[PDB]
Amino acid sequence: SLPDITIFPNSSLMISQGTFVTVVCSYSDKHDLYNMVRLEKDGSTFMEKSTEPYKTEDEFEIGPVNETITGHYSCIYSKSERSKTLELKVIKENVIQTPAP
Repeated sequence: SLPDITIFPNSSLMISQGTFVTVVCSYSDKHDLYNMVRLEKDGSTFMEKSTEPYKTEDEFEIGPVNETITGHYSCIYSKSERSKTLELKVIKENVIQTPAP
């Protein structure tokens, strides 16, 4: 294998303007009991859908992203339980070349 690196805290992500973000909600022990899943953003429902019948993960994709996507997110499963919260900040930064002296 290869070595790995993990950094803490890792609940606040920087996201490039224009990219597509993938959110993977998961409820591996109890998925069978819930028929709806929603992505909550800043206290409101951002997206919602029926739970997947064939696996315990549910994906939401958002893009091309802009500054309206900046915010706090959590997955909520319902028939009601929430995940931890993650923060996203969408930024537009250019590739910058520093000249040699």
